Amino acid sequence: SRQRAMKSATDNADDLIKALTLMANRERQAQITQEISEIVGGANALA
Amino acid sequence: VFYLHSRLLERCAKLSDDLGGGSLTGLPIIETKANDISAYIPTNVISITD
Amino acid sequence: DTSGRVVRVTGPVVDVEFPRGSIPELFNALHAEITFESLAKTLTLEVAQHLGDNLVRTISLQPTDGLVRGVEVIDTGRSISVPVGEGVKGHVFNALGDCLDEPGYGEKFEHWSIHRKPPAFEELEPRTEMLETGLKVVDLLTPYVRGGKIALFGGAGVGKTVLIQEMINRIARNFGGTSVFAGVGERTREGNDLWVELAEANVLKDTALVFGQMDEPPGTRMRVALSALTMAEWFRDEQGQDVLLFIDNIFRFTQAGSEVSTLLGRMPSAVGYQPTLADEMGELQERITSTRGRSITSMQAVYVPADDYTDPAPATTFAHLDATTELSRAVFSKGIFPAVDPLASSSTILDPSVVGDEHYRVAQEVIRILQRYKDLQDIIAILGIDELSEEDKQLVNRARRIERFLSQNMMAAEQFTGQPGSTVPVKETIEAFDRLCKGDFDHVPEQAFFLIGGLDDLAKKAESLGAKL
Amino acid sequence: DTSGRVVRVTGPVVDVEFPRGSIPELFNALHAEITFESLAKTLTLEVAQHLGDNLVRTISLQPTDGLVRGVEVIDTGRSISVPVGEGVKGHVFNALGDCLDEPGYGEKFEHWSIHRKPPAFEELEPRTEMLETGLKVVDLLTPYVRGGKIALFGGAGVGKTVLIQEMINRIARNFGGTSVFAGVGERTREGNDLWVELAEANVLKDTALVFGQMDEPPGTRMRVALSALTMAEWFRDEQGQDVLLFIDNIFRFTQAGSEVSTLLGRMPSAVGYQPTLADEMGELQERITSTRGRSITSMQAVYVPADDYTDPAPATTFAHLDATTELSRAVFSKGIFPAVDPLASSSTILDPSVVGDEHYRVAQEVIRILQRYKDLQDIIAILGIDELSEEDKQLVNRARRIERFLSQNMMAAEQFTGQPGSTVPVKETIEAFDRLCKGDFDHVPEQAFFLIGGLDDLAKKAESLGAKL
Amino acid sequence: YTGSAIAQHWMYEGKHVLIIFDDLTKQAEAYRAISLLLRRPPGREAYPGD
Ligand SMILES: Nc1ncnc2c1ncn2[C@@H]1O[C@H](COP(=O)(O)OP(=O)(O)O)[C@@H](O)[C@H]1O
Ligand SMILES: Nc1ncnc2c1ncn2[C@@H]1O[C@H](COP(=O)(O)OP(=O)(O)O)[C@@H](O)[C@H]1O
Ligand SMILES: [Mg+2]
Ligand SMILES: [Mg+2]
Repeated sequence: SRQRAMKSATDNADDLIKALTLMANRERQAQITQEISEIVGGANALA
Repeated sequence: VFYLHSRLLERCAKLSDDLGGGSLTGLPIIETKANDISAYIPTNVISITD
Repeated sequence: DTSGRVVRVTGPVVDVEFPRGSIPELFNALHAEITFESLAKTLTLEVAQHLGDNLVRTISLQPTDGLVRGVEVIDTGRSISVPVGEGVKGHVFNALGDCLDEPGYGEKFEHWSIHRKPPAFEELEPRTEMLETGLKVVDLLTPYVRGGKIALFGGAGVGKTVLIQEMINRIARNFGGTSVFAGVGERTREGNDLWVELAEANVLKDTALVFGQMDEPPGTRMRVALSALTMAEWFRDEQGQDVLLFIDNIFRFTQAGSEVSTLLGRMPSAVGYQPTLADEMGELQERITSTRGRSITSMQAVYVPADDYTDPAPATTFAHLDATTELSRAVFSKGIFPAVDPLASSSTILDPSVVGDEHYRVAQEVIRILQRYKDLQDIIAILGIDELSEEDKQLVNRARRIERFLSQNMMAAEQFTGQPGSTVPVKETIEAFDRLCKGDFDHVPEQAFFLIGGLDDLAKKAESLGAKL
Repeated sequence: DTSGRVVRVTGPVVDVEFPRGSIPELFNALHAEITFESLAKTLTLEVAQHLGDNLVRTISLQPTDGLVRGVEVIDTGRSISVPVGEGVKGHVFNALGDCLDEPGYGEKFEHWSIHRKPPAFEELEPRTEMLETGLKVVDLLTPYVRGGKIALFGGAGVGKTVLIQEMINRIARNFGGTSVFAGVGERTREGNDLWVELAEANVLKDTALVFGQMDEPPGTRMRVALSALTMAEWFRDEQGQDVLLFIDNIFRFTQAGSEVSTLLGRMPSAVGYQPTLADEMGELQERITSTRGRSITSMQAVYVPADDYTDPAPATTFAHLDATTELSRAVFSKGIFPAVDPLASSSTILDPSVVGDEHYRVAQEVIRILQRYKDLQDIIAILGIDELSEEDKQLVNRARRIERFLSQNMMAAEQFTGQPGSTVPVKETIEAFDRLCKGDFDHVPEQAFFLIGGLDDLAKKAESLGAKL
Repeated sequence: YTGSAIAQHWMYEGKHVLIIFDDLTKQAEAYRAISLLLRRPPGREAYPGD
């Protein structure tokens, strides 16, 4: 039972790592886009 | 915006005995979003108050 | 005549037009008048940029509420000057050099300009002498430097002001030289508390206080650090005796420069900061230094915005320092004080050649145990302390006891806990932490290590719990 | 000559020059003519900004495809006006007030401007009367207010429109007053569906429908809510009998305002919304209110962009409501309908002084159990329920049964599942959830709590699965 | 829009039409390109507000 349960928990942690990495890459891209929006907004306000 | 909130809140003070000894206590309220206590205006106001 | 004329007024930034041949130099102080009786004053305007066509963009040091476009602007012919000499000790000054303690005091002193070049490279020499404080965590993991640069990093509300007041208590009270404190864009309640507390401790007579607080416009918050730095530079270069410089939230200086950046016509940098962030920080931080034979021990509080240590401002402040004590809100939330992060803090003199083999070895073992505990915390949270090795459980117990023994009852924190403070010598600190690392106190509970002094307090609090060292 | 002249055409925004002294006021309607016989029409332009040099920037309510520069613009001298009175009940209107059901109808009615000021502060009064719907989760955790403001937040496809239709079915059918529906930036197919469904249910004779839908220029989608609100305000102030107001996606009003602001050449705020976001939202929402003795029960759907509840539009909408039902995609994926988030939803009358001590206690215990279940989702996600304490296993089983029992077979859901809807009285809901929290149904499987009504349905489904209450 | 007009002409003649848009994501990206080249301020994911 412990072997089966640990295989299950390993698969679950794998799927959780995958979903969390997807969310982290989304947040990374969003941060870069938002920072560029602020920089270009300031530069266009000054132009 | 920091200057806005900081000059608003710095006028809440305990005066000296020569100035009457009066007081102005301040309770600013800040609404965070998704528990993000580390946003712009939240972190501005947290560093102003006592 | 040679007078100017206000043309544009946009908040703290004022444009002024002068006649040909009478354009003021960069950084000159100019005087304008506000005659509205409720706000009558004399505005000081620092020339920031030469705009062309005889225009000049200046930053105001007072609020421009009530300023009329077209009024006369007088060029004083020099930069902002502050009083210097032995007479500034014992008094509270403005960013302009006006005494608040006693208005009119120092008007006839010698006056130095607040704008200087740093010392020449052939005058600098590395400082590697340990400054002992009495705090276990600072003495062990981030030993301070005599005549070196020390910083307190931290987010909003962790320990910075309490820790810098603690260091004013520990280092500046029995000190034999001059102290200069710069309140830079901080709270006025804390400035008044510091003034009163230095007055009672009979240490104000050796201290010069320069305050520009949060309620000031960004020009004052930009220039107050330069004013206090000029006083400290006079005490270093002319009097020549052992200055102590405290700057509360040097970050505010930087922040002030970003409040006027876009109004000065500068395209914004990455995280909303001015493009000249590192350059202004460098031209300021390189004057805060010891030359050969002329010591300035500096201690700065550095605000870490939004607890993000990757923020550009603290990330570029990091490179100007000899010792950095880094305070975490994660340590703060656990109730450990001072809320020092032992794994993120550093010191350049934490070296076997400076502090000794035993000091260095004990520090390294403490750091290794705390790092292993940080690595195991996630497993302990999810799977529990039971699925760890016997060696790992031993290390976790030792690490909890170590991280609680790094805390201390501080002299400046009695107002928060009611318990008086403690001073621990560095040899006692090293020996106690060597015993903790070897495991000589694995039977004492986790408490009785919390907010105590040395080994005698450890014994007392352990026996008050029913234990024996 | 007092007519205007088209100077610029930037999408649905038009610049119009007028003679000096004949500049129309803000919000005034103007008429231009498109004569391209494939697209021939009369453009209604709403004055938005005074640009200077006798120029005016207006927003078009019709698409400007085919508009030439220099054409004549006629100032009507007043704002957009909609028909009001009893005659608007049973009919469908534009944002301009044109009857689509029967063109030409209501042209001789009284006409009211769609730009009103909100009621004076002295005429406002708090509403703390519970509106019982018959939904378990709504009646228990977010009780609605008679004469108050209810909103349904949700992402794409979580059931906001089905819940609006459910609330129409429940409240507006047995309703003794007037109902107004505003389709704002939604599907036209849904407008046709609602028209036919209200005609079949004999409710249309009491309802006034105003539609500006997805295929309209942003001016129409920005002003249709004002038109429907003007009709509702007539029914409130000039008759005083219990108005109902349903607004599908006020977020589409916000989004159309953002598009217009971009077209008007304004500086964008954060994300990309207009700088006047909260100001427009407040101007619109403060008119949607009950005054003293005059009731309007509001019912708005609020779209949440990209499932982001920190988006500025829903975030600024949150502060205008007395009851908020938040629909989660996490709840929606489990199949629970309505997909209400019990921990994020709220109501200002969930207070012992309004609903009672037993109602409040049962609701608080349900919320505590669900919060404790949510705090364990990481451990349960990796390891399952087998590692928890006995307290936590018991709580997790009770919480699973509680979260399935908050679902319900709705009357609006019969078009999807063929299963009829159920109504549960709030006393029965309180009793049932009390018995669930105490653990009277710990033996009943997780199913048999799913998509049912009261305790009788629970018993029947439990014994159809094999258990007994 | 070209395909939709070709389809709508038939639809309004009483016929039944089925239109497929292989990718509206690529049309959205092309419109985002056009709007950024027109210097219009973007929003979420740098997409236009419309
Ligand atoms: N060593 C300490 N012991 C007990 N309490 C402390 C200690 N350091 C800080 N605190 C508490 O935490 C707060 C931190 O304030 P402070 O560190 O001065 O703020 P900042 O870091 O923003 O200057 C203090 O008000 C105090 O109540
Ligand atoms: N109570 C329900 N029971 C079953 N299916 C539902 C229920 N509510 C919504 N749905 C399904 O989800 C869809 C949600 O549509 P809609 O309410 O327009 O979504 P939105 O939340 O975006 O407004 C319905 O068309 C239907 O397919
Ligand atoms: Mg501080
Ligand atoms: Mg919908």
